[PDB]
Amino acid sequence: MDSNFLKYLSTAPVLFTVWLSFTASFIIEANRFFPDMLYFPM
Amino acid sequence: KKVSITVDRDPVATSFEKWAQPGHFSRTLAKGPKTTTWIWNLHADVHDFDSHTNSLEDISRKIFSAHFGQLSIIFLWLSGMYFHGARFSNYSAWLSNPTAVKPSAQVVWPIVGQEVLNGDVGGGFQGVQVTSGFFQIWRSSGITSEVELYWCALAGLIMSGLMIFAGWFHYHKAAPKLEWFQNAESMLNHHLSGLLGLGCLSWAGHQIHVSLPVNKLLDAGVAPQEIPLPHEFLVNRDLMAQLYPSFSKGLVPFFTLNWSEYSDFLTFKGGLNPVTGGLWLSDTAHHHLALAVLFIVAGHMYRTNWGIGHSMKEILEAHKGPFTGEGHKGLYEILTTSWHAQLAINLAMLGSVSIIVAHHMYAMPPYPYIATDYPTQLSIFTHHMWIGGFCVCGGAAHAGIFMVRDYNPAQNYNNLLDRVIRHRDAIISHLNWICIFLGFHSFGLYIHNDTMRALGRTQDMFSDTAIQLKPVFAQWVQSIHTLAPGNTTPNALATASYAFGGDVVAVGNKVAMMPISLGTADFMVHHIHAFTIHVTVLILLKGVLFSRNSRLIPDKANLGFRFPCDGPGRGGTCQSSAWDSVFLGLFWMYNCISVVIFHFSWKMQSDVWGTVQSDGTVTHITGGNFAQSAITINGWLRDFLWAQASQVIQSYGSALSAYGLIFLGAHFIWAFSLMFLFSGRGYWQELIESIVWAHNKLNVAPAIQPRALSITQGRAVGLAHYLLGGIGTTWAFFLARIISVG
Amino acid sequence: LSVVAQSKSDFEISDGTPYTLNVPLVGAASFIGWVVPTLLPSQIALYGGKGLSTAFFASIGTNLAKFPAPPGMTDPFWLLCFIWHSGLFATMILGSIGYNGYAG
Amino acid sequence: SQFIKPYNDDPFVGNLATPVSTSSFTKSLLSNLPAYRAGLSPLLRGVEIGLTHGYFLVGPFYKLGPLRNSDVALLSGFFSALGLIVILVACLTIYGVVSFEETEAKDQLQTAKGWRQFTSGWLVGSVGGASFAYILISNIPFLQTAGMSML
Amino acid sequence: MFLISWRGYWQELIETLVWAHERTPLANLVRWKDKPVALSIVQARLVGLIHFTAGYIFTYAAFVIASTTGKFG
Amino acid sequence: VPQTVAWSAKTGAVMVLSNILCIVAGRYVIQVKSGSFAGFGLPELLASTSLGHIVGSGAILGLSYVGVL
Amino acid sequence: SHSVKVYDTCIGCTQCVRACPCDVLEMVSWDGCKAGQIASAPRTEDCIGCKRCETACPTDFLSVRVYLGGETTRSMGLAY
Amino acid sequence: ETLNLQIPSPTFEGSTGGWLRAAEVEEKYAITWTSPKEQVFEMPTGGAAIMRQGENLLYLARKEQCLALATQVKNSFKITDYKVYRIFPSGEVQYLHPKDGVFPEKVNAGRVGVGNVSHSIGKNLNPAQIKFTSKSFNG
Ligand code: CLA
Ligand code: CLA
Ligand code: CLA
Ligand code: CLA
Ligand code: CLA
Ligand SMILES: CC1=CCCC(C)(C)[C@H]1/C=C/C(C)=C/C=C/C(C)=C/C=C/C=C(C)/C=C/C=C(C)/C=C/C1=C(C)CCCC1(C)C
Ligand SMILES: CC1=C(C/C=C(\C)CCC[C@H](C)CCC[C@H](C)CCCC(C)C)C(=O)c2ccccc2C1=O
Ligand SMILES: CC1=C(C/C=C(\C)CCC[C@H](C)CCC[C@H](C)CCCC(C)C)C(=O)c2ccccc2C1=O
Ligand code: SF4
Repeated sequence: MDSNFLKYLSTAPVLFTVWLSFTASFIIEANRFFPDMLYFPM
Repeated sequence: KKVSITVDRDPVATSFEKWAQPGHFSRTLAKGPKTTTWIWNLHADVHDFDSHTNSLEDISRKIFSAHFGQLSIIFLWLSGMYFHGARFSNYSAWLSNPTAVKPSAQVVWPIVGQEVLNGDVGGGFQGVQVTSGFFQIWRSSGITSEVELYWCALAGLIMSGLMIFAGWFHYHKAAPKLEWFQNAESMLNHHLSGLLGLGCLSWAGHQIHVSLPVNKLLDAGVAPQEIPLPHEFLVNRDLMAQLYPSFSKGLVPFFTLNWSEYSDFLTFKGGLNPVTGGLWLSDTAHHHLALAVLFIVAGHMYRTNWGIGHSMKEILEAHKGPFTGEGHKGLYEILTTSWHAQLAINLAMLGSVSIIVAHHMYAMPPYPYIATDYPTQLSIFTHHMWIGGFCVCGGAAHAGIFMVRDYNPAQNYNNLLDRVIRHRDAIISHLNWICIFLGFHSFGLYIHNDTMRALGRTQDMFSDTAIQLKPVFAQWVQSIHTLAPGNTTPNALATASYAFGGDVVAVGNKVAMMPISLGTADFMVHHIHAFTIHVTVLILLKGVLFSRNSRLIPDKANLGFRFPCDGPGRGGTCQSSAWDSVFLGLFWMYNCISVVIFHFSWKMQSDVWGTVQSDGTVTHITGGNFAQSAITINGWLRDFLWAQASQVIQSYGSALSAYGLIFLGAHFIWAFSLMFLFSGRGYWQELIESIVWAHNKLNVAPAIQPRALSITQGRAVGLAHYLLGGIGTTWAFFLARIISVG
Repeated sequence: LSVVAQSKSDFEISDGTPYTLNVPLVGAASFIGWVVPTLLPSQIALYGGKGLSTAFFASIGTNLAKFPAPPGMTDPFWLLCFIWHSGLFATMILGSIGYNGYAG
Repeated sequence: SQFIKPYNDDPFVGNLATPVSTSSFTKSLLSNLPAYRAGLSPLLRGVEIGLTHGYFLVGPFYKLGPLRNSDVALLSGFFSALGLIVILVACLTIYGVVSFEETEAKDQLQTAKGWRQFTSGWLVGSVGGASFAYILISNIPFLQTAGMSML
Repeated sequence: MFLISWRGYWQELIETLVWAHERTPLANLVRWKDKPVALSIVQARLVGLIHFTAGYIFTYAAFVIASTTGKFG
Repeated sequence: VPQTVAWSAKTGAVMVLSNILCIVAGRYVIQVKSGSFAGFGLPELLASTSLGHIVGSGAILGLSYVGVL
Repeated sequence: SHSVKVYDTCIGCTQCVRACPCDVLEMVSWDGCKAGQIASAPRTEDCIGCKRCETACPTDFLSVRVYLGGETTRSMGLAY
Repeated sequence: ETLNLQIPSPTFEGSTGGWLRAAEVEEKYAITWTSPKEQVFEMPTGGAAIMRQGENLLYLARKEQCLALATQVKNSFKITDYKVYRIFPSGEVQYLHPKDGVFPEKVNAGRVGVGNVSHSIGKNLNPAQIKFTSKSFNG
């Protein structure tokens, strides 16, 4: 892949959007498979 | 042949290199950030092409390709509306039963309990009720199935790809030269004749050959899948003749000028279709055909390459009299060399047209079954009033940018601009006086009524029962429009709109339209409107007229369009720029449009919308309380805001709980905006100093030194969050209220 | 009639510019040039078989007979009066422009 | 021909010579108003301005005041006009006290004695015009209504 | 109004009003002793704060007294 | 509905008249181009005949409206 | 009037004098700096308090300091 | 040296932005300059005027208006032959700018430094030491 396009994907708004979309996505998946976790189960 | 196509081939190379260099477009930003202000400075000036480049040719090329990019976004958006109608909607159920099924084209995923938003809209469907009126558009088009909606979504996707390709091609491969863009006569000839006239003509052909037969069959009561496909209307003329017998004669009556043969499908009925509560589609077909001829004729006015036509410069330069000096001389040169002057005009016109669209669509409801879908009627009025107000304020923003930047006095000696600037004190002092007079004599009537009603003196009020302010001119104009069918429009059968007077139109036991009577409350709120429009003009006009210089700052043009102040001297010159009058005038636009949409909402619920019952009497939504309660401020507070906020604040646990949450969220954002509006930058920079100290202590200070936002950006952030919160609160309140009760 | 067509008065449209308002000729010519086409009859309920000038003059006389009482909201007087004076003011404006400016 | 020129031949003063500002009709009206008319003492200027203002003041108070539907409507309207007159004369007097130094000149409005004369005349004429309006409305039933006695 | 809109706008309005008073006949006979200027930056902050605070106090006092009186509980 | 008529030679007459009228009148009024044999070309002919079908269509429809036909 | 001071950190760049809209500042001779000249404020009765001089100055904390004081017709920038 | 009052003014059509009653009762400012051409400029108070070839003269209400025009002419038309005067209602004319024949940004002998403080700005006195004392905070 082109190094200037990879340097564009390393810019702050792209990495910020990708990282928090990934973060949002595994919170969504964790609350899909394990919903309503009001407490640490113990 | 001085109108010719001229193109530079391969101007700009298609490279990813400048993507990796944020700020490449300006000399200041291209050397990289040293403070966080650079980041904000990067986004603020990016589409300001004439601040980066000196040449009008490169500016014009960037604008043309950015317009293709905008068209690509609009086509993708339309494609998604059609795809969501095809795939995630109850459109087919709505076609079978319109007056019972509620339109819904948005379905949510089940994640955190949010699937409560998939409410029971009807037709064996669960989803979010949609209020954009797409279903009524599609039924007017004659869609009748989800398959045709899939083909429309694909057509939108193909157009979106073609526009993004064309923007790339016309910037990087084939960019026109400046002399191509500076063809105002050619562009107007093609945009009147070609864009508007052919567009109207082609739509008229669709209405005559597709919309009119499908909708006649639908309103007769034929089931949607029992209706013939639209091309069998095109080929078999016999079935089309069975619906409208004039088609048995074909195009011989058109060419021989025996046009009254076509009166089956080219009517001038007026009024509404009783079955659907919408405009007669035979009227809309005749309307579009008439417009097409007028627009195509209009397109032959200007001179391009053969000697026939007008010179626009000669028309402008000939209109000058004894009051106005050199007249309109020099305006052609302005409007073909300044993009901002053109954007100022076109934004004022687009905003005005959007406000006209808002008025004309509730009063003469054009689509079948849109008049009795009250959430859609309220939604499309409120939406087009907000688009109109925003675009009107952007016309004054770019008039200010023209005056500061593109205006040159040498070419504007003693013409109309020079003369306006040379008596701007007389203009602003007379406008200021009008705004004071009209605020006293409009809002002071409300304050007089609150005081008298509170004091027990109801005979001393401005009301129908007491002292009467009667809107005699508007009542008289309503009389004229009710008398017009058969009198001053003799071939009309019904009035243009039943709002002026006449019958009550009922569809599915709900009122489509009925006369909107005017009383003392209507006089008062109309002068409230005149007052809020006048002062908004004063703030924007004062900003445009004093953008270059004042008695306060004699060299305001050297500071620019957007500067925060010129120091604390001369008593203090905070917010002296033209930008700061756009900033202050968007608040007054917000005030004006909020009272307009509140007036519309309360008046339609109180006096127009409702359910027809036995004996022909109509029970309105709020039972006719507008007349005696819109005359005090306490009436608006209690009987409009408090009474109708019941549905938004009781919405939790229902499908309208999303509106309940957005009501609070927008109330929050609005309050949060006042942190930015009431504060000053210097406090926040000194607070940031102590926070920087705590980062310095742990050796974690950033290399991009944090700054408080600029004075101008602090104002812009405050205004943006103010507009978002105020409009969002109204949006949530209006939508939860009218979905529950209408 | 602040100044007639003849060079007789000293009325200055402004501080130092004398300008002959041709109030007799413009008022007379605009009146006749608006009233004479407006004689065109029309079998419309507003006109009643007359022209706009003649139906208007008839509605002046009818309402003057009931002198204290004003014409009602639905009375044709107001619509006749509006259109008549609208086209009359427009013909005075255009006539003043044509006569004062082109002078021939 | 052009109708807008520099004010009094001066291109750099903050005014323009427009038809509303400086036509013959405007100059005739301005030159003949009592404030600007030649040959009038300040007291007579006060009398004519006062008679005019006092006469029209009676009407809004009488027709639209709190006691308008009572039979004392004209009495209350006159007395309300009188109250406004007394407050305005207090305003004129304090303006004269704080705006003009004491000099012998008395035939100009903008002198201390000339202002005191104008205030004396304005009070007398104002009460006189209000009294005249009271007499006319008291006796003529046309004025008591808006002309509504004819219908 | 005092907290969102600032001085430079109002000083330019007041200069158009000063011009209008000086040019209007029958009104230019009356003259100010003090030149009309816009409020100062600090003064406007204080005026907006006083209006804000007074509105806060009067609104809450009306609510807390009337709601308790009307309900009696 | 205003009454229009099927095509007859009178309709042809109105069209021809308006067309010739617009040729001659346009020939004088047009400001950029042997009374008709100097500088008369195809765009002038096509423009005068386009205004001729506009004036003629308006004249035919109006004379059909009022009863002259 | 406003009171304008020049402190001896002035490098003689003349930027304040060129930036002043009301001709308050001028350059006088002084051996303290490399440029051989320092700003001076002889005409502070004409100072409107704009502080454009302070914006123009490049020393770390400003060599020229304007102290807003009593207001006059001149310092209020009033053309009326 | 003194203002020759008879100098013709630039052609101008008038405006509402010019001077008011305070100019004829408090002070007025004048600016004169030499132009090589008959050319259009922008007035500080409004629209456009045309400067006459030779010597021009204006009257403005503020000194800053005279200096704003002076900077505009110097950058736009390369004219530095401008003299700014203050004129009082007694008729007395006060030459103002450039004050000693030399522009302020160029050094001149016989200029005495006013406002100069012998220490840096951080060496000033705290307010408490000079409270109820007439002594100045500048050391
Ligand atoms: C243009 C307007 C538009 C809008 C507002 C929506 C909105 C929606 N669509 Mg629809 N849709 C549209 C057009 C639109 N659509 C079109 C044109 C098509 C045809 C292809 C579809 C086809 C479609 C289907 C088939 C479905 C939806 C669905 C949805 C919903 C959820 C979407 C979601 O969360 O996926 C999120 C999906 C992701 C993959 C997340 C991506 C997030 C990334 C990180 C965004 C980043 C952008 C990027 C960084 C930009 C920079 C580029 C880069 C080089 C730096 C939502 C209501 C769903 C629905 O309605 O379910 C009931 C659904 O299943 N849409
Ligand atoms: C008949 C000729 C014609 C037509 C239809 C248009 C149409 C348009 N021009 Mg114009 N233009 C023309 C000639 C024409 N131009 C000429 C001769 C010049 C040179 C003087 C220009 C110079 C010009 C500039 C400089 C700009 C435009 C822009 C635009 C767009 C305006 C935004 C809008 O409403 O789009 C939305 C409406 C639509 C209807 C979208 C339609 C998309 C296609 C292109 C329409 C035509 C398709 C084709 C003819 C139809 C085939 C029909 C077939 C199926 C039977 C619009 C597509 C602006 C723009 O947005 O640029 C992209 C712009 O900045 N034009
Ligand atoms: C056809 C419309 C049109 C066009 C082409 C332009 C084009 C331009 N304008 Mg104009 N303008 C318009 C409409 C338009 N404007 C309208 C409607 C207004 C009234 C509000 C203005 C007001 C205006 C001002 C006051 C200014 C401009 C400026 C500019 C220029 C710079 C643009 C830029 O870099 O912004 C970059 C774009 C952004 C930073 C986008 C952020 C804007 C908002 C906050 C985001 C949108 C929020 C979103 C819709 C909702 C969020 C949802 C929420 C719930 C999360 C450019 C010439 C500026 C200039 O200096 O030009 C010389 C300038 O100061 N314009
Ligand atoms: C409730 C809040 C409020 C109120 C009353 C006002 C009032 C006013 N604004 Mg402000 N403004 C506001 C909020 C408000 N604004 C906000 C939030 C902004 C932020 C962006 C602005 C920004 C702004 C600008 C930028 C402009 C105004 C202008 C105006 C004036 C309009 C002219 C007018 O109506 O005069 C009539 C006065 C009123 C209607 C006020 C109410 C008076 C009523 C009738 C009662 C009077 C009682 C009486 C005097 C009592 C006497 C006795 C008592 C002393 C004891 C007026 C002074 C404009 C202006 O000055 O142009 C003329 C203008 O340009 N305002
Ligand atoms: C309503 C009546 C009317 C109309 C339409 C005209 C129109 C015209 N006159 Mg005439 N004129 C009139 C009354 C009128 N005049 C009267 C009453 C007098 C005597 C006092 C004159 C004396 C006069 C002289 C002495 C001369 C003219 C000339 C002209 C021509 C150009 C100058 C001008 O006035 O621009 C008007 C421009 C236009 C009408 C075309 C612009 C198109 C727009 C759409 C204007 C529409 C305005 C308005 C809405 C139309 C109202 C019509 C009706 C309903 C009242 C123009 C054809 C001059 C000329 O060219 O000689 C032949 C000339 O020398 N006129
Ligand atoms: C109409 C018109 C048409 C065209 C447009 C227009 C110009 C704008 C408009 C004009 C409108 C306007 C503004 C019209 C304005 C009209 C006005 C204000 C007329 C005022 C009249 C005052 C009178 C008669 C006072 C009389 C006092 C007397 C006799 C003294 C009596 C007393 C004295 C001292 C002596 C002792 C006895 C008593 C009784 C005590
Ligand atoms: C809070 C505040 C600040 C400080 C605000 C700052 C420094 C903003 C920093 C917030 C973070 C760093 C970014 C905000 C991102 C949010 C999550 C929302 C982003 C919105 C889009 C821009 C992405 C000012 O600088 C200021 C200046 C003038 C008047 C009022 C104020 C003011 O009120
Ligand atoms: C409206 C407004 C003005 C104009 C306001 C003015 C000129 C005040 C004039 C009000 C009248 C003239 C007097 C006010 C009288 C009050 C009712 C109280 C009088 C004094 C009592 C305390 C006794 C500013 O000057 C201003 C300046 C800086 C930031 C914001 C603003 C601002 O918002
Ligand atoms: S306050 Fe902020 S804006 Fe007003 S002057 Fe001082 S700095 Fe400029």
